Amino acid sequence: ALGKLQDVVNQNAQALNTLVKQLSSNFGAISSVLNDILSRLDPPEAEVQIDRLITGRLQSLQTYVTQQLIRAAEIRASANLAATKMSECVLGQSKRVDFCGKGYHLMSFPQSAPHGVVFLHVTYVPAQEKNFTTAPAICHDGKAHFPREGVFVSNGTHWFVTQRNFYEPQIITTDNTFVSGNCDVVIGIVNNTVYDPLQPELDS
Amino acid sequence: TMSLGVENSVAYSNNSIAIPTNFTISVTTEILPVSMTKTSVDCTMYICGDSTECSNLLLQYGSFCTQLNRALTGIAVEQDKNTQEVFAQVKQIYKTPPIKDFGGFNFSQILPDPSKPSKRSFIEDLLFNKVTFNGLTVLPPLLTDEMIAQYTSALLAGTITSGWTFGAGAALQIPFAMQMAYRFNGIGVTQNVLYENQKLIANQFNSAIGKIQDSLSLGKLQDVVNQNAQALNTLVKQLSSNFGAISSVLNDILSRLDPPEAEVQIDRLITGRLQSLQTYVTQQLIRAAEIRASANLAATKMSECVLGQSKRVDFCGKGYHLMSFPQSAPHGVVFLHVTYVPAQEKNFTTAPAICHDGKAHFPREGVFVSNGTHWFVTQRNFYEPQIITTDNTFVSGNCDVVIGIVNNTVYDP
Amino acid sequence: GTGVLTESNKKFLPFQQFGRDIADTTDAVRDPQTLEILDITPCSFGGVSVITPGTNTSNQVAVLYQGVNCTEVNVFQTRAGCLIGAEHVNNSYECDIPIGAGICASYQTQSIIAYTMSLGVENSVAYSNNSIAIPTNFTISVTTEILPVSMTKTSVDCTMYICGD
Ligand SMILES: *[C@@H]1O[C@H](CO)[C@@H](O[C@@H]2O[C@H](CO)[C@@H](O)[C@H](O)[C@H]2NC(C)=O)[C@H](O)[C@H]1NC(C)=O
Ligand SMILES: *[C@@H]1O[C@H](CO)[C@@H](O[C@@H]2O[C@H](CO)[C@@H](O)[C@H](O)[C@H]2NC(C)=O)[C@H](O)[C@H]1NC(C)=O
Ligand SMILES: *[C@@H]1O[C@H](CO)[C@@H](O[C@@H]2O[C@H](CO)[C@@H](O)[C@H](O)[C@H]2NC(C)=O)[C@H](O)[C@H]1NC(C)=O
Ligand SMILES: *[C@@H]1O[C@H](CO)[C@@H](O[C@@H]2O[C@H](CO)[C@@H](O)[C@H](O)[C@H]2NC(C)=O)[C@H](O)[C@H]1NC(C)=O
Ligand SMILES: *[C@@H]1O[C@H](CO)[C@@H](O[C@@H]2O[C@H](CO)[C@@H](O)[C@H](O)[C@H]2NC(C)=O)[C@H](O)[C@H]1NC(C)=O
Ligand SMILES: *[C@@H]1O[C@H](CO)[C@@H](O)[C@H](O)[C@H]1NC(C)=O
Ligand SMILES: *[C@@H]1O[C@H](CO)[C@@H](O)[C@H](O)[C@H]1NC(C)=O
Ligand SMILES: *[C@@H]1O[C@H](CO)[C@@H](O)[C@H](O)[C@H]1NC(C)=O
Ligand SMILES: *[C@@H]1O[C@H](CO)[C@@H](O)[C@H](O)[C@H]1NC(C)=O
Ligand SMILES: *[C@@H]1O[C@H](CO)[C@@H](O)[C@H](O)[C@H]1NC(C)=O
Ligand SMILES: *[C@@H]1O[C@H](CO)[C@@H](O)[C@H](O)[C@H]1NC(C)=O
Ligand SMILES: *[C@@H]1O[C@H](CO)[C@@H](O)[C@H](O)[C@H]1NC(C)=O
Repeated sequence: ALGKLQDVVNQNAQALNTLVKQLSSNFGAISSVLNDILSRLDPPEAEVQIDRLITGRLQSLQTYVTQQLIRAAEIRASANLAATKMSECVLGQSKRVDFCGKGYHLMSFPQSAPHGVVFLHVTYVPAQEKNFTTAPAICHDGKAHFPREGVFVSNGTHWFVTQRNFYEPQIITTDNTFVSGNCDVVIGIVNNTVYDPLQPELDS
Repeated sequence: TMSLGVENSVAYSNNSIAIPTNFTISVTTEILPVSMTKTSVDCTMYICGDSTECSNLLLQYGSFCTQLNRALTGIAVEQDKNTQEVFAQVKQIYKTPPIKDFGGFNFSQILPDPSKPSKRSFIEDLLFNKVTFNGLTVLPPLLTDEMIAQYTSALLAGTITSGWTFGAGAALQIPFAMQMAYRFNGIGVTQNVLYENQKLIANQFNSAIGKIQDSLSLGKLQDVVNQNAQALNTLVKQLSSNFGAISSVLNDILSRLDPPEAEVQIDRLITGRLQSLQTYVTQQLIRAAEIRASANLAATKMSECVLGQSKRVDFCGKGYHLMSFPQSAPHGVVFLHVTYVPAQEKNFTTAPAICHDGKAHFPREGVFVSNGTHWFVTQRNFYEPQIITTDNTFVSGNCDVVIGIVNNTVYDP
Repeated sequence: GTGVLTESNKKFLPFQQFGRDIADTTDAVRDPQTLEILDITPCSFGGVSVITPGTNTSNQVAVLYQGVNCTEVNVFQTRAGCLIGAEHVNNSYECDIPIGAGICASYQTQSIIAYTMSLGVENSVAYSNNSIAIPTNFTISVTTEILPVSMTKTSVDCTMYICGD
């Protein structure tokens, strides 16, 4: 579960261990211990070997520092991404798909972790589906009616208007649909009746 | 001196608003690198090829060879991961339905062609045709181009038959005309615009696909390929340098000097070649970091541009983004972003509110525009004037407070 | 040199002798005893990769000689290289131990097998111009996303590291 953070810690430890171990390499010198070089050889001779050791160790240090700089750049990119998620995922809700966990994001909770941050993304995922017949619009009195919100469905006998992300059929009314054009334009319009809430009040 | 573009001046005034009366569906092609060549160099063979004495002398320097082999291997594994993140975002390999009655939209150019030896779509074929042994080897990518093609076709089939739903949960079939109605709702243009003009939109989209095909018929990807090839060729060529040694060829030095003497020459060559190798590895690490940023951007676009819809401006094409279609390409991904761009604007006189009986009415959605004699309320991204009524406007406050309120009548249904 | 000596299909011009390659390596040497324009090819080389399931599960392993013909080395040929010790199975599964070129290995019924990864199950969508699937229920799921943020604030006293007092 913690692969990403454990890999970071292991990489840093490996870098340090390699750097320390480099001290023992001869690098072409008679020995990897500086005092042994000083004692065994004369100063004029010892200078060459010590210079070779210094060259080797400086190259090793430079390699370590370059690796550290690159890895720190990668971690900075990760930290910028984490800060962006903290801002757009915890302190708010995000419309960005798959930015804040699979599904339609609801919220997040941050948690600290050694050298990292762990988000718990709470998301809403549709579960069960039913096949319905649908048509873009409904013509009632020669004028097309389109849903204000959600889509039209049919259970095989009657037409209803339901919100897009959750089945909750309701009677089609002039308060749920708006009129635009006539039946002669829309492709796939279907014939039905749109109930008028106002009519019964005036009839009685 | 460069022009910086054409000059323009907007006819701005405190009571003038331009409303678009027509629209164009434009498909733009955005190309992104995703992965690079998986190189691998054996430091021992590159530096001291087949020379036991040279290998022994190199051993002194310690773990330089090991950590170079670790860094290059890390780059290779990261490249495989980049491909995985960018493409393998669909749980289930969908396939397009046998009957392609997508509301008149013709996708045949982007969908796979079964007749080809590799199930790639026409655009993928054009893209593929567009882009073109001493210790160095190339490790083949984990996913062959055929599997990349399968993944892109699955993403595309889901985007066509299920919209964004397959991004959230199980792919929910939905007629393509209604899917575009949803997307038009997303950009703010009421859905009736789509149905009332489905044929025009379909023709515009098909023409856009044809134009993209003609345009393709790839600078960024070729740039990556050329840069990696250049780095490899430089690394290979460095082997010919003397670095102060009598001769670049190690074997000649071996048969030229006694072991004690040849030691100095071999040390000079080893330092030179090791420095060159370190330089190459650092350059590769940095360029691979750049490619990881590019591949992460590509994954983000795939997620928020294909599987969904973007409200982010200019992140997904230039315009009111409608949708996207992925396509593979050698070491990269090409997006066809379908966007809704208004055009054929017209000047109208505007006003922030309208007073009927001392009550100030404001539009629920859309703005008030007059053709000079009458006032109407119209959606902001299209010209659909409608009579001003209590249903289209909500009351608030009174006439005095607002600035620029004009007098009119609000019809009562 | 050490290589495979093979008569060159390319022929040196009568003056041409002892050519080199772009890499500066000896591409071909004209036959000294009897001019034959002999070419040199580096002997096959590659990387050995030990594909092994966790030792706790089993100690059985397979070997991948990368980018070498199986002849040069139960051997299975893959674009990645030659795979020795692994059984080739037509059935596809989810990639477990990636090998390359679409080939993945795993440990299953028990031995090590190599195969082509499936990429996931096939699911055709029942699309049609008047059919829609609208969810009737939902689920609230909590997923974990782990991000590195900082790395150890190391520092090195270069003078003391290089020189031991
Ligand atoms: C929906 O109803 C309308 C009328 O309410 C139908 O329109 C009829 O179409 C036929 C065939 O052209 C004409 O002969 C009739 O005169 C039309 N009716 C009217 C009132 O003009 C339409 O066909 C119906 N569609 C469906 C799918 O049931
Ligand atoms: C909106 O613009 C489109 C094209 O930008 C118009 O469609 C063109 O209409 C002309 C008629 O003036 C035809 O000659 C072209 O063949 C049409 N092109 C296409 C691609 O269909 C459309 O008429 C415009 N609509 C309005 C209301 O102005
Ligand atoms: C979708 O577009 C393709 C090409 O853009 C159409 O295929 C062409 O079909 C015509 C006959 O209808 C042939 O004469 C051409 O040679 C075909 N071209 C290619 C490249 O195959 C296809 O018919 C279109 N389909 C729809 C439904 O519009
Ligand atoms: C502004 O729009 C109104 C609304 O249609 C126009 O008034 C109509 O004009 C047409 C002729 O163009 C007449 O047939 C209608 O009887 C008019 N109806 C009403 C309610 O006035 C008006 O002409 C338009 N003015 C301009 C300058 O475009
Ligand atoms: C809009 O109409 C209102 C009344 O319907 C106008 O208010 C009048 O303002 C004048 C100038 O101060 C007063 O003398 C009147 O008594 C006001 N009318 C009423 C009913 O009190 C207002 O001026 C009109 N505005 C415009 C721009 O035409
Ligand atoms: C809808 O009908 C198709 C017909 O092939 C079927 O496969 C599918 O399972 C149905 N919907 C659901 C939710 O099962
Ligand atoms: C849907 O397509 C079928 C053919 O597959 C056709 O008979 C029917 O009229 C179409 N209906 C609509 C609304 O497009
Ligand atoms: C609006 O008026 C300005 C006045 O300069 C004119 O330039 C512009 O073309 C007009 N708008 C349209 C859509 O014609
Ligand atoms: C707009 O500005 C003009 C002056 O440029 C002024 O006469 C007019 O009253 C202003 N109208 C509104 C609604 O602000
Ligand atoms: C390997 O060698 C065999 C015969 O020795 C040959 O048939 C085959 O094509 C070779 N394959 C490769 C990849 O070199
Ligand atoms: C896979 O099936 C083919 C026939 O399609 C057969 O020739 C081959 O031997 C099978 N694989 C194995 C490992 O037997
Ligand atoms: C919805 O699903 C939950 C479990 O996921 C279940 O307890 C509940 O009864 C379901 N609701 C309906 C109406 O089936």
